Amino acid sequence: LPGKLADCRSTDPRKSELYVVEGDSAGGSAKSGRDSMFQAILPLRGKIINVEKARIDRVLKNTEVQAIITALGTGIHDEFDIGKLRYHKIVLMADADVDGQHISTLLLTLLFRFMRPLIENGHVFLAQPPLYKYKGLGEMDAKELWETTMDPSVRVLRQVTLDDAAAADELFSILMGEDVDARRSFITRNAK
Amino acid sequence: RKSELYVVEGDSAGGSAKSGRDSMFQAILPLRGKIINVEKARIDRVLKNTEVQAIITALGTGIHDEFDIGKLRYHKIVLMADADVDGQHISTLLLTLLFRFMRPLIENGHVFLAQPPLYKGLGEMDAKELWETTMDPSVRVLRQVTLDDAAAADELFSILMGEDVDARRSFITRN
Amino acid sequence: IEPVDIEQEMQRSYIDYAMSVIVGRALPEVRDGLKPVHRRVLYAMFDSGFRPDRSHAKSARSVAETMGNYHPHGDASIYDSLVRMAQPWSLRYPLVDGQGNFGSPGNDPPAAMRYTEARLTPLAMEMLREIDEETVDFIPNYDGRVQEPTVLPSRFPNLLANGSGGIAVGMATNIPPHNLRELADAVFWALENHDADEEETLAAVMGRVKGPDFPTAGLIVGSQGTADAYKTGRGSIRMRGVVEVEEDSRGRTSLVITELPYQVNHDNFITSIAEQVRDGKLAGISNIEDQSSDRVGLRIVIEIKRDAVAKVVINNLYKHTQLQTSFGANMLAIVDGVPRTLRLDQLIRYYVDHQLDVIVRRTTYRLRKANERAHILRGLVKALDALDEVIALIRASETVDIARAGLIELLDIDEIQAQAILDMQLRRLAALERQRIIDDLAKIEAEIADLEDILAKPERQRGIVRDELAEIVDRHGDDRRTRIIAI
Amino acid sequence: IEPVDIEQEMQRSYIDYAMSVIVGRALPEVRDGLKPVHRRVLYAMFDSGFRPDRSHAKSARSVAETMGNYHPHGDASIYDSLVRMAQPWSLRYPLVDGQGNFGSPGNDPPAAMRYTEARLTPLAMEMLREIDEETVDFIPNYDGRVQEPTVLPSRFPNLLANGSGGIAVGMATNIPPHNLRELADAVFWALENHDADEEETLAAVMGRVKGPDFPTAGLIVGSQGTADAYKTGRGSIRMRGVVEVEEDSRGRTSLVITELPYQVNHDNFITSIAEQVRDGKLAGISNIEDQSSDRVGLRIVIEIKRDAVAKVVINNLYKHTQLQTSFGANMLAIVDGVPRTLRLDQLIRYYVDHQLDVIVRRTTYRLRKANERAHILRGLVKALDALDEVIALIRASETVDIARAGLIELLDIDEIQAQAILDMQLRRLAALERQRIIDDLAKIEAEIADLEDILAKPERQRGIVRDELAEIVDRHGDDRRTRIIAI
DNA sequence: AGTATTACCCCTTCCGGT
DNA sequence: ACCGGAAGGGGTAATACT
Ligand SMILES: O=c1ccc2ncc(=O)n3c2n1CC3CN1CCC(NCc2cc3c(cn2)OCCC3)CC1
Ligand SMILES: [Mg+2]
Ligand SMILES: [Mg+2]
Repeated sequence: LPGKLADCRSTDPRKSELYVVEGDSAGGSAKSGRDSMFQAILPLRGKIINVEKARIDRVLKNTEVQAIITALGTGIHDEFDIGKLRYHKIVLMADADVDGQHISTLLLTLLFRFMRPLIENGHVFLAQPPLYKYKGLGEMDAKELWETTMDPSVRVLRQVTLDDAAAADELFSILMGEDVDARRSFITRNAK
Repeated sequence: RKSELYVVEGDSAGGSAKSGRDSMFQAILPLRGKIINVEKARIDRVLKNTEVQAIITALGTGIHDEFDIGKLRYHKIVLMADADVDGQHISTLLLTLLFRFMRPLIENGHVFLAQPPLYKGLGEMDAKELWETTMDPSVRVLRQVTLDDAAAADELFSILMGEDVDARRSFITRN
Repeated sequence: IEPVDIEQEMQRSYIDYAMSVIVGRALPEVRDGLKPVHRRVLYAMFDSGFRPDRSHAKSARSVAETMGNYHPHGDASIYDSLVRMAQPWSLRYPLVDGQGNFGSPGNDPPAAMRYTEARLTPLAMEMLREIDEETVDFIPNYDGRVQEPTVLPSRFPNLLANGSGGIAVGMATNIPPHNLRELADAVFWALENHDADEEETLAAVMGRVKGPDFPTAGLIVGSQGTADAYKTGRGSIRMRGVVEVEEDSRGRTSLVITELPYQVNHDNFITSIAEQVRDGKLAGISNIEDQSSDRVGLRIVIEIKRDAVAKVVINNLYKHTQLQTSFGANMLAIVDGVPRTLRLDQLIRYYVDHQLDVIVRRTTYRLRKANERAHILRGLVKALDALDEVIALIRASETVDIARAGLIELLDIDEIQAQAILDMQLRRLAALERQRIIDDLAKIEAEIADLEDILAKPERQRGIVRDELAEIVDRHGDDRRTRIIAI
Repeated sequence: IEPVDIEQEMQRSYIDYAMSVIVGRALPEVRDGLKPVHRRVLYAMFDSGFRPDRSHAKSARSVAETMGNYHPHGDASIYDSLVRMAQPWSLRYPLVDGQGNFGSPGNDPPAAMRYTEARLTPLAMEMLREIDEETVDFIPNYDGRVQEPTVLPSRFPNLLANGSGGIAVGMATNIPPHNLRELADAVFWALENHDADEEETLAAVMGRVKGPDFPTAGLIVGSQGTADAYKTGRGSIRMRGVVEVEEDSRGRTSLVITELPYQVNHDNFITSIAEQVRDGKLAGISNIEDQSSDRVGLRIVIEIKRDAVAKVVINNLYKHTQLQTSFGANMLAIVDGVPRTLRLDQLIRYYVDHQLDVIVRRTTYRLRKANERAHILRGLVKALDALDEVIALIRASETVDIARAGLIELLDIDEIQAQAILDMQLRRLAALERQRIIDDLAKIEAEIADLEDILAKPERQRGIVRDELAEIVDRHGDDRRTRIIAI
């Protein structure tokens, strides 16, 4: 298991939850205000590698990608087995600025490229923190983090759904592919 | 026979002295902070630090029994340190490392100490200010270390930087 | 090109470094109880405008201010000190109010300088009370640009209330935290009995002060160690946690740990117990779990399988797994620039003397300021007595200089007073202000007499100190967190 | 839970990030020629008081101020920009005066930040000239506490005199530095010929400005790449180093490289030459060494053994080891929040319009201030007309409000005028001050007339801009470090 | 080996253009 | 393969004492 993982206590996959959060200060703040029975925190580091651009042999040596794959438990590509999944709820919790919105899209594209059935089965969720009472998740303490985000009784989560596969396949390659002219044209068209 | 070695701490002062030196007859070696106390740690432990190995590789001579002075690469080893209290500690640690390992290198006159002008160190001085004060062979002033009594120096070294704490405290209080 | 020796250079450098570390790096101060880094950080936060009546400010600004103006050292150590001063589990009375992730009792590290914010606490503002009234000395900094104080007023005994800990060259210092409410009684006894000898003062102070009161509650076993520490200045105090026995529906017994001794890690405890359980240690444990929630506190569950009825397992935990530890109190402090080992009465008397000196200096400064203001106001009212002539002479003057000369030669008034004479505002010419001047002069000439009377009698100074300390203790008070039991 | 879908979230997140990067992260503003980080650093240093008149201050203080108040980002990206703005080999005209180890053209890092000090330069003062006179708009920062400018006055054309370079999401920008005098001539022509169309203005500004002037001296071959860059916005500019052939006493021929093209690493050049010599296929080369002393400058020595007469070795060095390189000029800027590629005439006209708007706003602010100031002097002289009656009324009153009402009823004045009369000092009641008030009123009226006349005719604003720009250019200005040769 | 002030330093990713 | 704004994080030493 990854050395930065803080595993939960319950051994039943149907009730556990895994939280993927950028940085270490946010992870340390969340570790104090979490329910140790059904919540595990996995702190990443920096920005994720772009799987859509790099080759397979390069993304298989990144420490963060290997740690995520080990923590999730399932295989990758054709070796994916849904029965080996450890957490039935993988929740992405990042900051509210543009850098967080980019780390989130990198993680989502990684999960779509490698573990598409996870998105297909709706095991992936997104967590939104409060705006103002806050420019980062590291400025919050345990009590405020619990009272708004991690409390199962009072919280709001978003479920990512996949209806059309071809549209997602083309859009991911357009937005995060090697080509630049198509990306620039898309950005200019969608700006207005 | 004409080259000189300048030992400094940190890459800031190291680069500052590198960019303001005479590249013909001057070499600069930077370190990474305080030195491991050789007198306290075992020989195996000190012989593993990545900085002591760098020092011995730079000097080129042997250590202890297998010491040959004919393999020396620089005929002038100058210890450069900041003027604060820390600069008076790191240097002294080095003054142990040369005494314990390369003992017959000191009494011959191959070790010198520089005197920076009175800044909080050499990391603040730029390239130009490090020439006309400490590195110009016609303007610089150094101090040469000499050995007169061997037993007295050894006992002073053991008292000051040994493992006994009460003796060191008594010596510090007395003097 | 000078033939210096190696023994002389070695001795000089080592002695200089050792004296610098001993006097200005690690050992605390008897009068204030703060190391130079703590005092510099507190003064930088006070002067820069970070106060409890203002919103939180980023710690980066205060750290940079301290690093630039006052403390010429690294940033990591300054930030570590700032974070430590704001941790409730490390300081009995915190001196910094922090917002953010400031750390955990376990192995979790605090966040970076960019995220956490910090300001002063209401108890910390009592340390800097009346610092601009020449109560303490000032000295120039390293580059000679600005001035910094040599010691804070320290209106409350911070040294004993918060403890101390430090490592120097050839010396060490360890002082345990105490309770402010019981230190107040000792200080009052010292103030009221200034003609007491050493033995009587020591006996009375030790009677009034029971023992240390660690911020993490816990337990203290025995009473000989505290007596040895207070009588001499070096002694061991035995600290112990609390263990609670509970059962379940199926009848399986359990052990609950909710408190741990001072300066004992939480993760290290759990790890050591787990490893010794995996190896052949203790007597019997089924499994160990941690349930220390944020809203619950500390709760460590240990399962004893079937036997021992949770009687000898507790003793094994006490004698094996750091559930009972020792505090090696050794009270070392710097007096007039020299380290010394002191008893309780020594610290109490030194603090009382410092408070008395601060009060005397403040009274003298206030008296001088009031006297100068009274002189100015008396000259002003003497001018006001002849307002028609003054205004007539002022109007018929070529320039200000001749008007000032005529004012000096007419009213028998020297300089300074004449400058304030010419600095009248017409708004202050109505009869209301012409009587307000009389009222102000009447008030000030009585304030001067009151201040002189205060300065003339030491009993007034002692009463002032007693009243202020009593008010401070009444506003900020705490109970005995640590319970002391017999052997 | 909410079914947020996958396409909408992806599009929203990536579009938001890309737009933020394009607008406020990489591309510079045409009017000011500064990225947001540079503008925030300059404003923080200007407001904190780090001015050329005052001594150097620690860079840690400036970084902390910029990060806490204006820039909500990491400290590395702030200090890196701060140290890059003070590097002579990177900026044609530095905007920061830095003391300490600020880096080297090779692989030496810039000192950590606790050893280096920084302050503003005279050029940055001209950049921040008259910023408090409502010349530019202000917006609140991220936390809404204080206000920060959205654009600096930029009294001199920083964008073209310093160049730019940046990478964004979907585009990139690169603009080479120019010469100040040549830009000044083009701006003067544009000011004097405001009615010219695009083609004539472009031809004139291409005639006045010859080509880029990199801070590292060097060389440039051809005249078509600069023409393409100026006419279409994209072009390729070829740069070349300076090599000299020398001979020793024995007769061996040596090549001395004394200048290198823009943004070429000194150590990587020697490393590449040595590796290519070791691998062969380059030429007959004896050895390569660096004799670049601090007091000598760049000096790279290459030895050729016996052949080539030092002619084909030069061509091989041109063709294989980066001694001759290319610059992909692509002028991209932000106009009104939109990224566009512009020619030289556009970049001149936009700056001219910005200067005219700044001058108009400053003149309007000064006129408003003078108009509001004249009222107090008019009230003061009106009171001076009946000074004796005013003084008698003031004396015969019980409260200041009664005096205010009496003054308003008597002198027929506003509340502000009566207040100014009341807070008039007695020292201003002499004859000299009585005449000084009249002189000040006359001068203020004359200044109001002059300021109104300035706004009356637009033909004076162009003259004012020309005079200020001419003074700025005559104060600071260099010559063509990079010379243009033929093919 | 762990408490607390001190000294110093490097190594992954994103985003184009040649 | 860098050029420049951005995200994030670990590891060697001194010095005492239990
Ligand atoms: O050299 C190294 C090698 C490895 C390493 N691993 C983790 C790590 O965090 N760091 C590692 N390093 C270095 C470094 C951190 N470095 C020093 C502290 C600095 N603190 C941030 C800061 C400092 C200041 C601020 C604001 N923020 O304002 C006032 C002045 C000082 C950030 C960069
Ligand atoms: Mg952030
Ligand atoms: Mg230093």
